[PDB]
Amino acid sequence: SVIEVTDENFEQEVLKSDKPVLVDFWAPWCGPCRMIAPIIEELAKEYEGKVKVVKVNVDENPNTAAQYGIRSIPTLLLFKNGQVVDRKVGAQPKEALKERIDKHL
Ligand SMILES: [Cl-]
Repeated sequence: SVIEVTDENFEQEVLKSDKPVLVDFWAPWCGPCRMIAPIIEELAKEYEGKVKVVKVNVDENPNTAAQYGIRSIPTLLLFKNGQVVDRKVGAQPKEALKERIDKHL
C-alpha cells in the first residue's frame, strides 16, 4: 500500500493528491533507509484513507531530489496539497513519526 514514485509521476501522485502525503526519499545502498522501510510500510496501513504514503528513489530520480533539496537519505517530507509542511531526515522510530505527522493533519 506504499506507492513507489518517480520523477515521471511525482506531480500527479504527490502534488495533486487529495490526501496529505508522506514521502520517503531513499536509495538502494541505504542501511538506515532499509531500517525504516517496514516502518514506512506499517504507516501506510495505519494511515490508510487519511494519509498517502510514497517512496522516491533519489538515485534514479535526481530531478525531484533537486527540486526539494534532498541533501541526505532517508529524508521524509510531509505534503499537504502541493506544498511541504514538515521535514525529517534520518531513520526515525515509528511512533515519533506518527507524532510528527499528526501535527499537520
Ligand atoms: Cl528502502
